[PDB]
Amino acid sequence: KVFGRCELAAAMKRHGLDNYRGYSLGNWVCAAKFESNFNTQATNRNTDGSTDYGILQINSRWWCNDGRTPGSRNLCNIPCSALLSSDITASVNCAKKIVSDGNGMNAWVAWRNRCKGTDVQAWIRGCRL
Ligand SMILES: C[C@@H](O)CN1CCN(CC(=O)O)CCN(CC(=O)O)CCN(CC(=O)O)CC1
Ligand SMILES: C[C@@H](O)CN1CCN(CC(=O)O)CCN(CC(=O)O)CCN(CC(=O)O)CC1
Ligand SMILES: [Cl-]
Ligand SMILES: [Cl-]
Ligand SMILES: [Cl-]
Ligand SMILES: [Cl-]
Ligand SMILES: [Gd]
Repeated sequence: KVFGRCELAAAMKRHGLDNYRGYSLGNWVCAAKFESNFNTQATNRNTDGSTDYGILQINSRWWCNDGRTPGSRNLCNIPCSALLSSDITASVNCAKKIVSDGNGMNAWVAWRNRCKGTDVQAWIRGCRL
């Protein structure tokens, strides 16, 4: 599923991501835009053999199980395919765990390089939230 900007903002807000760990909703929408272009089915292989999945490109090295990242963890206790669903519940609940691990949103490289330090409210501008 490819979400519309405001559609995703509303879904993230409903799942309690807005202001989670101090990160306003625009931060999450911006991250999602550059990580997956709002596409829940996005997948990308990393140089070490792990793969990133879903709207927030969650890594199989530590967070989900994809059966092909030998030696990895599954801290969100979910198959990585659950992160590709049209329903973002799984991606949101797992993202909450990641952003809580100590390094906040810096876990998402695209957020650090393209969202951090910018007008992130612009990402939810115009939406009826
Ligand atoms: C809770 C998260 O921290 C889990 N973590 C996610 C990724 N971490 C992020 C970080 O620790 O900043 C980077 C690597 N991490 C370095 C370290 O922990 O010293 C080793 C593996 N960790 C071991 C552990 O944490 O018990 C498991 C997965
Ligand atoms: C193996 C290293 O991870 C050891 N670690 C070095 C510093 N860590 C780095 C990091 O976790 O990325 C930062 C703080 N760390 C957060 C956490 O771990 O949850 C708390 C204490 N840790 C507990 C543990 O690790 O079991 C002990 C020392
Ligand atoms: Cl695996
Ligand atoms: Cl949803
Ligand atoms: Cl933080
Ligand atoms: Cl915002
Ligand atoms: Gd860690």
